[PDB]
Order: sequence, then structure tokens, then C-alpha cells
Amino acid sequence: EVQLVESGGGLVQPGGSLRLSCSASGFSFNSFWMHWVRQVPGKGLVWISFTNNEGTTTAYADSVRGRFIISRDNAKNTLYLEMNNLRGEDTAVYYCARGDGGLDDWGQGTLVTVSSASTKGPSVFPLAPSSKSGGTAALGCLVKDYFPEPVTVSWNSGALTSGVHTFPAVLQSSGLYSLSSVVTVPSSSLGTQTYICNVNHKPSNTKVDKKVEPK
Amino acid sequence: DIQLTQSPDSLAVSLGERATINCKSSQSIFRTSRNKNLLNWYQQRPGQPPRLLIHWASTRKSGVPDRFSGSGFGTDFTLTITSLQAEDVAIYYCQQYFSPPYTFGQGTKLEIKRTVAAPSVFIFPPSDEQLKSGTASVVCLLNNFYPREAKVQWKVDNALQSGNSQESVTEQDSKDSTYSLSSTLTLSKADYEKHKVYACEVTHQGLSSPVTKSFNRGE
Ligand SMILES: [Cl-]
Repeated sequence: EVQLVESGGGLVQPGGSLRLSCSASGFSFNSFWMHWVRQVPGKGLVWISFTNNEGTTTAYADSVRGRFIISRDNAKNTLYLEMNNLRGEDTAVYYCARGDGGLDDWGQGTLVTVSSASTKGPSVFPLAPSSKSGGTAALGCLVKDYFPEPVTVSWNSGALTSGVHTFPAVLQSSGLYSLSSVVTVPSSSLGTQTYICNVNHKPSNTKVDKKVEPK
Repeated sequence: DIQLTQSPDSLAVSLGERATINCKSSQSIFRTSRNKNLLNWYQQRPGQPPRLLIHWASTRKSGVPDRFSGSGFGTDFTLTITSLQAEDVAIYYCQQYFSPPYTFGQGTKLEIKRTVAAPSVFIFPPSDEQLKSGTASVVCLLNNFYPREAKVQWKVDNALQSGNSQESVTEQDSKDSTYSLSSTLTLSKADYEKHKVYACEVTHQGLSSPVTKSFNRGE
């Protein structure tokens, strides 16, 4: 497999600096152009920068020219984006992509949040199944009052994936995010099967395993 | 800068039918020396990185179904998707690879049209653990419905609520082409404890008439 893995994203003060890394494996790194592209959550792809094979040619989007620096270390199979004088408009998921015919083998991306707001870990509350949808029961976890994004939610440590809906976070009047993760399961399982939502808010070092029990 | 304009912004097409998505470049992106229109098409499925479909305007990437085809010359390009599948739900982007910055179109959001599917409705009272903290969150879940349009009204002792709920909706599912939606009613503990009947009323095309799910506080 060609694998690109972005890292170095997180919460940064406006005017601050961050360095993103993209670790490349499963191909000849020094043979291909490399690109940075970003996406504000719920918005479109915005091309940010590229470098040619050896780093002798680079370019930048108008909105980042003079603030960002792309570079690569062909010996270490790593692409970098140095980001200086960050603003709110730089808040986005940052992707690296390999140039072949088009941009290929995109990584999962790393979220950069440019904000002066404080990290806050979520409270996790159960959404308990109750004595009534025929053979189908719903249960979940309310992940309330966190900043910044993201939180990840798995069920039974990733063993339960069918019927899982993790809703997009909503920003509350407070300026803290909230979301629910729900799952539908057979009513027949409620008496014997344990249901635990595994919530991780890495920005605040908040990990919660919440057992959701029928009530 | 080369500006790419996609049309339409939104496209709803039924399973098995044909989708047409256009991309207009503000200048030619034909590189004479390479004899190629340097246009790329991407599919970005909900919660996933972009996938390269086509480069050089019409060359399909290995592993991409022949249902996807790119056409056009100079400034006018087209992505055609024949025999639309559930897994094609995505935002589609064009991008020029002709001259930096290597600009993207604004995207075309592709909705899969399927048969009407009524929501399953579930209500969740606030947890005892949350009530200890001084707040009550009441959650109403509409699971696996189509189409997207749905009305959710909160009633507390039969008073219609305003200003105190937020909705969140999933992207269309890649397999069954349905949406799910959460409505969360947020009250102070004190307000929660002054009322008995908490009700979520759902209106949707798939229902004969509005469905109410409710509970009595403390029962
Ligand atoms: Cl762009």
C-alpha cells in the first residue's frame, strides 16, 4: 500500500505557528510531487501548496503565501508544512497527497484549530434503551460541552460498527460542542450484551468508557 | 489564478440512473507539449479522504469503475456517472493541474434518490448523572429515513417548545441511502423538574400522520 499519514495538527493561538508532517511509505518518495490541500469541515477542498521531487520548485495559495513553507526530507520520506501567523481562516483539515496523474493516496488528514478558546474535555452521559421499535432497540452516548473538535466514539472497543450513527457536533450558544453517538441493536440482545461507548477527546486528554444499561 | 466553476451545486439522481456534473475553467488547461487537458475529478464520500477518479480530463485511475467517465476540451469538462450506486453518494470536485495554484471547483454534492423510508423514532430522558450537574438534555432520534425533509417538535406538558433545541443530521448512508437525525432539548434541571410529560413529535412523508414518542419524568 502507498500510505500517507499527516500529524502535528491541534489547537493553536491566532498569530501562532505549527509544523505539520506527512510520513510516506510504500513508494519511492523522491520520485513524485507532493501537495497540501485543506478543507474547513462541511466546506470544499482548497489547494494550499506543492513541491517538485527535490524541493527546488514550490508554490502556495494566495491566502497563505509568505506565511506557510512547504519542505520535504527525501532521506526520511517526510513532507512538512510550516504554518506561521495563523488566523481563524486557516482552521481546517490538512491533507497531504502524492502527485501522479492527479493527487492520489490522500491521508486521513490532521485538524488545525486556530482559536484563543481554552481546551475543555466533554461530559459523557448514557442514552439508555427503555421498555419501548418491535425487534430493534436504540441506545447511545451524549458527548457534551467540549472544545475543540474532534472527539472519536467507538462502541465495545470497535467490535460494534453496524447500525452506529455518530452525529456531527453542534456548536452550542456557550461556544462548546456537543454530539450524540447512537446505535440500533436487536432488542433480543439487551438482557445479555454489554454496550460501552469509548469516547476520546485527545486535545483535553479525556478518555471515557461509558457502559449504557437498559433502564 | 484559474477559477473552476462546477454545476450544479447539488444533484439528486436515482439508483441505476445517470448523473452529469460540469466543470468550467476560466482559461484553457490544455497543455500542447503534453497533448492533455490537465483536469482531475475526485469523489469524497462522507467522513473520508478524497479519491482520484480521473486525471488528464478522461483517463480513469486503475480500480475506478467504468461507470465514471470524464469528457471535454479546453474550458468545458464533464463527469458522467452511469448506473448510479448507493456507494456513489459523495461530493465530486474538479481540479486543474495546469498552473499553480492547482485550484479545485467548489464541489457538486450528489444525493442518491431512493424509495421513501419512514424514520424509526426513539426518545431518551436525561441521565441521573447529567441531572446532578444542573442540566437536562432530552434526545429524540429519527433513524434511517428518506427523504431528508423531517419536522421535529418538542412538547413539554403540551406546550410547543421554541429556541431550546438543536438538530444534527448524518450524511446519506453509503449502503441504504438513508439519513438519521438527533434533536436535543436542553433545559435547566429546575425547568425539567417543573414539568411531567416530555414528547417528541415527528412529521415525515413516510408516516401516515405525525408520530409522538414521550415519557413521564420519573416513570
Ligand atoms: Cl483551491
